[PDB]
Amino acid sequence: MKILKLQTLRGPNYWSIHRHKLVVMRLDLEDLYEKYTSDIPGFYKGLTEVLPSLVEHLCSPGVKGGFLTRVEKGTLIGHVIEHVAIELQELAGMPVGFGRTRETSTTGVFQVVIEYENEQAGRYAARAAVRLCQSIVDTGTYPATELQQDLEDLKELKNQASLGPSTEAIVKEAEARGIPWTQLGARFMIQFGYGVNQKKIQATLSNQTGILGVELACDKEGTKRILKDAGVPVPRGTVARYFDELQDAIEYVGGYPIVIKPLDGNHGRGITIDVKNWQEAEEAYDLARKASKTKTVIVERYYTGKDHRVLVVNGKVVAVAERVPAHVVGNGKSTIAELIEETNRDPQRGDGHDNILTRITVDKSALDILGKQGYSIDSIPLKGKKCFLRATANLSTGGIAVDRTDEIHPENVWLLSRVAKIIGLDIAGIDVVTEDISQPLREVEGVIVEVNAAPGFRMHVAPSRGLARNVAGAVMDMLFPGSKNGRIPILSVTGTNGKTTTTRLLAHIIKQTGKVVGYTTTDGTYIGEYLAETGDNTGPQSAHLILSDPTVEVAVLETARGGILRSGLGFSSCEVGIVLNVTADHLGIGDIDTIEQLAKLKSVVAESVMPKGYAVLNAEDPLVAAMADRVKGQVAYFSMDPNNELLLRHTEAGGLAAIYENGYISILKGDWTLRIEKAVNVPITMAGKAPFMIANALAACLAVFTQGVKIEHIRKGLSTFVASVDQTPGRMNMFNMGSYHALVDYAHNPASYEALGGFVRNWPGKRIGVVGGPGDRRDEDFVSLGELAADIFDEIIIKEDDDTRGRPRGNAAELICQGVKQFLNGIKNSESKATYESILDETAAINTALDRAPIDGLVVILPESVNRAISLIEGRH
Amino acid sequence: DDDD
Ligand SMILES: Nc1ncnc2c1ncn2[C@@H]1O[C@H](COP(=O)(O)OP(=O)(O)OP(O)(O)=S)[C@@H](O)[C@H]1O
Ligand SMILES: Nc1ncnc2c1ncn2[C@@H]1O[C@H](COP(=O)(O)OP(=O)(O)OP(O)(O)=S)[C@@H](O)[C@H]1O
Ligand SMILES: *N[C@@H](CCCNC(N)=[NH2+])C(=O)O
Ligand SMILES: *N[C@@H](CCCNC(N)=[NH2+])C(=O)O
Ligand SMILES: [Mg+2]
Ligand SMILES: [Mg+2]
Repeated sequence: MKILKLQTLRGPNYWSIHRHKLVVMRLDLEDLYEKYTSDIPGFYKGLTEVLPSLVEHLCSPGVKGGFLTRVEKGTLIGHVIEHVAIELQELAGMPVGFGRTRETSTTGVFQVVIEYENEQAGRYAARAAVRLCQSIVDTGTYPATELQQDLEDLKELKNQASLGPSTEAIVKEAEARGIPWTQLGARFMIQFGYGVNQKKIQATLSNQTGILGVELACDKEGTKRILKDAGVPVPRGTVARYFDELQDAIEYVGGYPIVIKPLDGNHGRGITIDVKNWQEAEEAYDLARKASKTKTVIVERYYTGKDHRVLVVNGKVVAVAERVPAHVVGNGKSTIAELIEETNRDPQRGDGHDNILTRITVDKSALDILGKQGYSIDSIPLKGKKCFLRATANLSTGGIAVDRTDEIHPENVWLLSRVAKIIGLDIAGIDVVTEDISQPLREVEGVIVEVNAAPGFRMHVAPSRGLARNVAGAVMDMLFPGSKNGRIPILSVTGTNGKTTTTRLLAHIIKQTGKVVGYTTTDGTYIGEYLAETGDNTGPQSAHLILSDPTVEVAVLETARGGILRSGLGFSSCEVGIVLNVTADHLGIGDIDTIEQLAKLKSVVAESVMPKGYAVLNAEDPLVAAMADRVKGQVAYFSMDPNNELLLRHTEAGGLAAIYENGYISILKGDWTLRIEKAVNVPITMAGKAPFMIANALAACLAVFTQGVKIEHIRKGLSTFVASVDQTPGRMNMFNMGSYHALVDYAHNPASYEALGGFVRNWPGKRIGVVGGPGDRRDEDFVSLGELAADIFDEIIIKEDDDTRGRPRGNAAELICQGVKQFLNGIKNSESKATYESILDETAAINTALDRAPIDGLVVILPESVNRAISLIEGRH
Repeated sequence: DDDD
């Protein structure tokens, strides 16, 4: 067993839709290619002893233990490998239930698909499954120590790439509301939405939380001063840094009792709660001074009452919880010694950062605190009344929270909302000490102890003594006020031969509307009028750049099949999905070997259309039109033939189609015909000579019309879009220099070759062509290219791309020569006797093509890179 | 720190 390739998918993909997280591996079965489990000595027993949990796999039998019966009858090792990977990552607490295995075109390689919850964990499980199965086939069993090591590694991977409970809850709420979310790679920030409608959170702070408010909240004395200036009842306190100032400060606060705390503290280090005389105040001051990082200590009046935590989101009180410190009640005539561990044996209590209820830690400090209680370990509580173990009233110690949201006085709600607004925090956690939260803070001597930025609401979503509160819902309401997601219109263009031109035309048409359009094509990624990134940029790695840009209002993404195969789609859904055509030209790449497979792959864009979206399909293409079903949302057809029966039937019942009827680009809205242009005033059609460009214009116009774009905007965009070097790099770029003309193009497959010929054959001058193709294509494609070039052209110069993609140098050139020779031999008389010659250099090929161009001739160039031809024709004027 |  050798792993040849390991790919991970993060969006809708070839293998499944709504199963975005998948991993696919090319597994080589060098020796066990046709070796069933029933034929392997001791395989079944060793496998079922290593992992007894496989009995829960309801396989194709559909009954408990069906996979075990499948192994009994004899099954290929790829199936058991996928099942053991699923179970291996399932044992680590990660539920996954999708798996597929298919035979590839090559003899010995399988393709195994595993659903994952964590990318690293999924890849690790996929790598470990083959090792486990190889060990089982070699020795009959797998060591238990290696199994435990692998599960511990999987658990570590799951824990490492895990969000915290606050971020997890917020993300779950966003997913429930259908708001897209992605993880930024900088500071554990989560981005909600797309483009100009995006928001960001880290854990609880949003992108709208102010620096000034957070910094003020972090400052205890500044916050107290600000709240006191606003009339908020803060505790009466004073700062002190030297021993001598203590007596004067205690005189100022108003007597006894008092509180001694440090200015800066974490987990309440060195904070005393209640002291009533001199010496204890002295030692508390010493402890706080040695606990503070700046030697300075707060001294304030002590206020009796329970400690409440109030959560304010968007200036509204969302949850109120009373923090009762760790305690035990002897209502069952039992003392502390039994209840300390009786509570610890409750399943609710747990450690870590997931379970709020922590075990009652009987620390030496806790022993001292219960010493100050006035009772002992075996001292039975009187009457069955609460007896406490600590006074910090925190969940980390082992305390409990009581929901008080329904009992807070409205005046208190108003005061706390004012406090949150005064500090300047959209989300704030306010600590209140009061005897009764149901009465105003003025009647009782309630005080505001502190204001917390980025508070943890974990205690409010699981109070354990009241009703849970939907804090994540409140946060999402703040981030997205109405019934609005963060989505921007997404237009995904897929197809075999016209993705780039259609994408650029759509971008231009939408640019006619006053909107910033971010679009990625084969040439590069553009935002507005400026280039944002160079290169290929036809995959999700470039779609993320557009979707995360804060200025993009509409996204038009050219979705090549390569990106879908490699990692799926970069988005969950699209507003418009355009499928132009599916032609079997570059077969054999990946697992795609038949045109049905290619159609299934390209149908991902059509099937990803949201229910309120539109799918623009070519009615003239039978395979594309076959995607009419299994598509959620409306369907729109475009056809170059106005008499298409399917299109007419679709328009009769409904509408939303586009045709080219009598020299017009027209939109059919049912029984109404809306003409856009004469198709001779559209520059890219070149007076209607190029029919494929007319089809691209039809698709683009239909796509923009389905979104409500005005007819005048479509008209202006179609009229002002040019097919020259200023806008189109090499898409039907015609250059005039007087003596002849040069037509540089991007044709590399038989379908685009036929489309190019359908326009070149109309030229009345000499036809010179430099043709070629990528080296990763099949030989039959090269033969077809050669014969088509023989059919359409009069002078042939064959060139092979410098980046040959692993193919031996030259081979494609002589095979295109074989194709042109076959076409030449297929002609009886001198009907078409085009001359042929082959040179393997791009510069030499274009130089020879431009050197021998006669008067009024046409020279067609199909270079590896458009910039080479552009520069070469720019230098020669 | 981190969720105060
Ligand atoms: N002046 C006071 N009067 C009465 N109770 C107080 C007073 N100051 C603090 N407390 C209580 O002590 C708790 C801790 O006080 P804090 O001001 O939060 O000190 P700290 O150093 O910030 O500790 P943490 O990390 O914030 S829990 C509060 O939640 C109150 O229950
Ligand atoms: N609808 C169409 N049908 C057939 N050929 C077309 C069509 N639209 C354009 N072409 C031709 O195909 C060539 C290459 O296609 P482009 O639209 O320029 O780019 P592309 O479709 O993205 O190709 P890839 O996938 O990026 S290699 C163009 O230069 C045209 O000559
Ligand atoms: N509770 C928290 C507030 C700090 C704000 N968060 C960041 N990242 N600055 C604290 O540590 O006091
Ligand atoms: N409190 C906050 C912390 C998680 C974010 N920080 C890191 N390092 N993951 C939370 O989400 O609970
Ligand atoms: Mg604090
Ligand atoms: Mg392209």
